[PDB]
Amino acid sequence: KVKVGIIGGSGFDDPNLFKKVGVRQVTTPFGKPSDTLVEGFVGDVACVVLPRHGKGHLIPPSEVNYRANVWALKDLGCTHILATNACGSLQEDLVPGDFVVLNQFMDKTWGRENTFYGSKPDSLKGVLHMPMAEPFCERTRQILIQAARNKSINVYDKKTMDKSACIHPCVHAEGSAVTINGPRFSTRCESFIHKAMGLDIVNMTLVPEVSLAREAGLSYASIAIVTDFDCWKSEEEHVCVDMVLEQFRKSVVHVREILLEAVALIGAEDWTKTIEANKALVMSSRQDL
Amino acid sequence: KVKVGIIGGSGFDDPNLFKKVGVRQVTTPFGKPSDTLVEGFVGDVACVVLPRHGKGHLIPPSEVNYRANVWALKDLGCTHILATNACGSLQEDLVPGDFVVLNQFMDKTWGRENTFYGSKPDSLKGVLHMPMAEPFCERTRQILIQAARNKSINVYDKKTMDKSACIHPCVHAEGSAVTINGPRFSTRCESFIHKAMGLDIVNMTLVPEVSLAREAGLSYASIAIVTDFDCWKSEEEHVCVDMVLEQFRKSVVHVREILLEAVALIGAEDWTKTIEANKALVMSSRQDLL
Amino acid sequence: KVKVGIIGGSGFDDPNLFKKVGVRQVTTPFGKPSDTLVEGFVGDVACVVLPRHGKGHLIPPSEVNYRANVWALKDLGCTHILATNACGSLQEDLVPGDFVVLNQFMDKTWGRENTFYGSKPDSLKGVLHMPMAEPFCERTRQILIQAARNKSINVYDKKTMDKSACIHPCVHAEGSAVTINGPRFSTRCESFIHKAMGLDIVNMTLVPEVSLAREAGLSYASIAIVTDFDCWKSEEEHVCVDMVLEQFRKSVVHVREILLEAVALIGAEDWTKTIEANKALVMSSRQDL
Ligand SMILES: Nc1ncnc2[nH]cnc12
Ligand SMILES: Nc1ncnc2[nH]cnc12
Ligand SMILES: Nc1ncnc2[nH]cnc12
Repeated sequence: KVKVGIIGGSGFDDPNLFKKVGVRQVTTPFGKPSDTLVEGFVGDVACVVLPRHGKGHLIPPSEVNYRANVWALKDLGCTHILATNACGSLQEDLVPGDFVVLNQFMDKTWGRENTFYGSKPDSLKGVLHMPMAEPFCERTRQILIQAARNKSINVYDKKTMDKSACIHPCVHAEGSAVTINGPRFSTRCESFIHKAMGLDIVNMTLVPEVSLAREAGLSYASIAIVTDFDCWKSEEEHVCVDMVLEQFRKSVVHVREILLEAVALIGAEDWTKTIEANKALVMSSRQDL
Repeated sequence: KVKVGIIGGSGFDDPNLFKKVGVRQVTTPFGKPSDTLVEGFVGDVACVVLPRHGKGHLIPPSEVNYRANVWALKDLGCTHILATNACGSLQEDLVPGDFVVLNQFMDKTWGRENTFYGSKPDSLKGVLHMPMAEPFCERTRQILIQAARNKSINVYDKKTMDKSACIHPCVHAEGSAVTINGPRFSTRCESFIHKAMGLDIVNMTLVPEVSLAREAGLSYASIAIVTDFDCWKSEEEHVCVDMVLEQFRKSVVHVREILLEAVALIGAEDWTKTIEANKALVMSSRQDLL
Repeated sequence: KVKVGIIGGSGFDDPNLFKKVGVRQVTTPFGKPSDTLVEGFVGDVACVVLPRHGKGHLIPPSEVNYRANVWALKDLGCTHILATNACGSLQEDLVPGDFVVLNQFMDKTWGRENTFYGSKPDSLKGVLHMPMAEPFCERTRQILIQAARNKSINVYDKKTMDKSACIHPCVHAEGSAVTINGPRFSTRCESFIHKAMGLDIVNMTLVPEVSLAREAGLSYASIAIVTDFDCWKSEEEHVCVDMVLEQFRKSVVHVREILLEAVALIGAEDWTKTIEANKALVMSSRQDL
């Protein structure tokens, strides 16, 4: 029994992926979600849509209640979460218009509530140390990639394909993301430092959303939308809000295609053991037990 | 017309740049500034002076209300902000006594209020994503450098001069700064890591002051005072409070000379377009309005 | 007169080093310590034991009241603190079972109270900028190392020895630690990034414990217990709670042996000048004065 939650970020404040059947305003032990949750179906698969920054985009990346958002989806019966993340490219072969199915990240966030467990009154009791070597649900990752293939969107795998075979616009089959706290964009100094470390893209919204999803025993995968080259290139042109929004509008049609096709693909498989494994991993990470 | 705000940090708790014409204690949407603001004139140019840590230096770098300080300067009508920052050198050619007109930074601060905008009652409403590729006002940067030339202080530009032209004490025409949260100084491990990343100096007070200045639509430039070699050199001697204060007292006369001349140079030019551009950049970065 | 406090972390919530002669529950100007402080003797040397995470390990690394723990030990009259820290290795020469007498660290923590001094009501008045070039008490470090020698445990000093002399299990005479906030473990991306920076181990509990100890004028030394290779090696296996606890159980007998000998060796020497130097360093770091 699968149900897919969808979290839309920058340039995707109103995903609008289906005819809305119902609307839930929920509360969690960790506070209220960013907005009301919109429910509907993709085929026979139940689906929930939630704007990360609220309908009017009034909530900045660092102030988003990631716990409430993830836990609200969990309470509504979601087994999977597909998320969108606008980003800047730190590499030549990743160009505006491309998408990246992330498989790795580096965390530079702070001051965000990043765990459901702890000793404070507003947390679940216990100490939870989750393994995060491969922080995403690999099965869900491959579904996003396969969804791109089915909708005739180019896929580039750096490990099996030459760079001359990278056909833009394309969905990159892997990549690492540095997550900064924001709300400001990076300096040129920080950009080149991130490049030197071999990172692929830079964003503000991936962490702790990906971490909390695993804590919730949910299968999570991110589709990163490349909207710019950050600021490591020429003055014409470095990243700004207008640039991010402009490119995202150009790419949003392919984003909806991939997501809708992904939800259908997830509902076409059995996830019994994977869900078992997701829950068992959480229990085995409790050190207080 | 222009009005230049001046913020003094470590070793500069009492700038004393002029005779006070007025004295102001203001409230701000983000709290109280570090201390009373001092109003006056440098020649015919209006100025406002504000110590970053208070006159008694009781407020540590991580607890300074950068929001209130910058916003207070904005409300009083400041168009520019000149700021001083004590720092340790991570490079051979930057030695104690030198100064750096920074052009870049890397942020390693945390737990500081770094933006005026958000969804909390403690902030203005909206979501602001400012560009920070070149985080300083370039025109104001060049004025600091020119001010040093006018006061017969050596100026070293690594991009146009050979290393032989690096004569100390000198003002470096460019440089990057890593801003650590403090209050402790860095370990040797951290020092060499910052050094390997290619950073020029390390400080505790630059960020988020520079970021907030741009958010407020102000032209901001920093002059960093190199007081030590951090701790990547010999045990005699590694950075400590006494070392920092000792060098800063030796360097404070050149600092005041540069600032006063810079204020005069600012008042000699027209800034209508730059100020317009600064303000328009704010509104164009409001994603909630877009 | 010396008094050695011992802070036990992961895999060492119950050090059990001596017969309980007394117990203190205290309230400190910065709040309550993690647990009751147990008092006794190692030979003729006064000793105090305090579990960093509480007896039931209910307090996560980021929520530990390091200020209260250190200050409570200071108020009992402790002159020294010996601490244990579970960690993952980032380098080939450091394998599970090895111990490391740390001499350096890189801080990547956030949201932790890392100083006793400030302008907030819950802090001591003043501005304290402590030198931290070599953050540990060197005399106390050498005692930990000598304690290992006394117990016929291999000691590997990479500065005076060859790579062929690195015989496992061994106590490394030096090492650098990156301290992450947790509670999650690192991603492979982060693991390789830390590795490329030349760091030896990764942990969650060293900072700000070491920093506050120096602020309090106490001699502090950490012995790190390598329980895994983090996640930069083979998929079978990467770090998890079960792996950490399993290896620590295999090492705990030797950890206790070293600590007991260390406490005795401390009490056998005169620390009058060192103690004065510890106090003087704090006073010289007050910028407000
Ligand atoms: N360059 C960038 N940095 C951070 N977040 C972004 N979102 C889109 N582009 C971005
Ligand atoms: N080495 C240093 N690190 C941080 N802040 C400083 N201020 C002066 N010297 C410094
Ligand atoms: N790999 C690891 N990372 C962080 N803390 C740890 N404690 C034990 N192993 C660890």
